Amino acid sequence: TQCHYGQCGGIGYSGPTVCASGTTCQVLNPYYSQCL
Repeated sequence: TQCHYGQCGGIGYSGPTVCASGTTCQVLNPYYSQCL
C-alpha cells in the first residue's frame, strides 16, 4: 500500500499504486501521481 506523499503512480509506475485509506491518488503529472 502507498503512504502519504508517496507515489501512487502514473503511467508506468508498477509499485504501490493503491493509496492508504485517508489518502487519495492525485495525478500531478501523467507519470507522477501522489497520495495526498
